Amino acid sequence: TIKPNNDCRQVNVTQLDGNENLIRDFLFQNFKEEGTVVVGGYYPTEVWYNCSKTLTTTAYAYFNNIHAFYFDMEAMENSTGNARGKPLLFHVHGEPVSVIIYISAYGDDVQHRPLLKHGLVCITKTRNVDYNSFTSSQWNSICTGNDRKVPFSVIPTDNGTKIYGLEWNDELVTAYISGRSYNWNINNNWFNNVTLMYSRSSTATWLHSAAYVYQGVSNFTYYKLNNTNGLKTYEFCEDYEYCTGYATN
Ligand SMILES: *[C@@H]1O[C@H](CO[C@@H]2O[C@@H](C)[C@@H](O)[C@@H](O)[C@@H]2O)[C@@H](O[C@@H]2O[C@H](CO)[C@@H](O)[C@H](O)[C@H]2NC(C)=O)[C@H](O)[C@H]1NC(C)=O
Ligand SMILES: *[C@@H]1O[C@H](CO)[C@@H](O[C@@H]2O[C@H](CO)[C@@H](O)[C@H](O)[C@H]2NC(C)=O)[C@H](O)[C@H]1NC(C)=O
Ligand SMILES: *[C@@H]1O[C@H](CO)[C@@H](O[C@@H]2O[C@H](CO)[C@@H](O)[C@H](O)[C@H]2NC(C)=O)[C@H](O)[C@H]1NC(C)=O
Ligand SMILES: *[C@@H]1O[C@H](CO)[C@@H](O[C@@H]2O[C@H](CO)[C@@H](O)[C@H](O)[C@H]2NC(C)=O)[C@H](O)[C@H]1NC(C)=O
Ligand SMILES: *[C@@H]1O[C@H](CO)[C@@H](O)[C@H](O)[C@H]1NC(C)=O
Ligand SMILES: *[C@@H]1O[C@H](CO)[C@@H](O)[C@H](O)[C@H]1NC(C)=O
Ligand SMILES: *[C@@H]1O[C@H](CO)[C@@H](O)[C@H](O)[C@H]1NC(C)=O
Repeated sequence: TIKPNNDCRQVNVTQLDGNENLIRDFLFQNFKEEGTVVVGGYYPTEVWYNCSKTLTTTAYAYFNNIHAFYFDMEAMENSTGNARGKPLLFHVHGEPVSVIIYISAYGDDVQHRPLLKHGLVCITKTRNVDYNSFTSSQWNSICTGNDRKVPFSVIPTDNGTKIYGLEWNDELVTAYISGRSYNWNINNNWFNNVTLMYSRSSTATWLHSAAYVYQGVSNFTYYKLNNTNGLKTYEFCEDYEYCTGYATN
């Protein structure tokens, strides 16, 4: 879904440290009973992207025509206490309202940042956003003015074993964090693309590293979920005309 670039590579997300059950626990969020069902939606696939760059130059990645965006992180150091995070910024476009999601770095050292709340949501109406000023200034002056600022705490205790994500339609926005989903009723004209900043220089809130893998989802996917005697398994469905009736009946 990305515009082609030389700094982005493909990885198998489940074949990583701590991601043994990253996607299974996401698919089994709603089907908590025993038996077999079929679930359909903009669910993540096996192959994700890991964009990185050796040099310390601000880089970008562009995702075109996507209806969902998911990412996963590594385990934060000293997760039981003063956890030190890793940075990541991405912007979901739209009119008249767009959303900037920023995960700052470091721990209980960033000035005027609430303790153990590494995540920031900036709901904005401004058209052109300067990312250098956003990721190079102090936290108190990052998202100010007439924009809406919502700090939030990513979970350091999960050790990066939970998937983070976002999905948007013309009438609802769903945010998946920890093992929960939160809804937002808003009428905005989404452009269905995301601009991701994955590499920059070290600054007041940014730390040069690569600890995230991301994926944009554009297609509808159907999974067969089978829960037998506590053993939970999922499989891809190929027959589209058969799984649309299996998920509805
Ligand atoms: C790992 O973090 C712990 C806990 O951090 C403390 O509690 C957090 C919730 C937050 O308020 C932090 O700012 C706190 O520091 C650290 O334990 C502290 O260690 C210092 C060492 O000088 C000690 O003075 C404090 O009393 C300790 N606090 C507690 C609550 O026990 C610990 O040092 C960190 N480990 C490493 C290796 O950095
Ligand atoms: C995301 O998609 C939007 C779709 O609106 C793109 O913005 C439009 O780009 C076209 C290019 O021909 C312009 O004609 C429109 O005026 C733009 N609309 C705006 C700016 O509201 C946007 O460029 C895309 N962003 C990407 C690919 O990063
Ligand atoms: C994405 O791929 C990059 C490749 O650059 C990985 O970077 C490696 O990170 C480790 C741990 O810090 C370093 O020791 C290696 O030297 C890096 N590899 C290089 C520079 O080629 C990065 O870990 C990957 N991101 C993940 C798996 O989340
Ligand atoms: C869900 O998984 C279970 C295994 O836990 C499958 O159970 C099999 O059922 C067949 C048909 O009765 C038996 O012959 C096999 O011995 C069972 N397998 C095991 C390992 O016990 C069950 O079929 C699966 N459901 C679907 C729809 O594939
Ligand atoms: C994922 O694993 C499969 C099976 O081994 C392999 O063919 C594929 O290349 C892997 N994808 C990667 C390494 O991006
Ligand atoms: C995360 O790891 C820590 C030790 O590093 C452990 O105490 C904690 O239970 C782990 N959390 C999960 C969800 O596995
Ligand atoms: C997504 O669906 C399109 C048709 O809309 C198809 O051509 C394409 O192969 C699909 N991509 C993936 C990754 O499944």
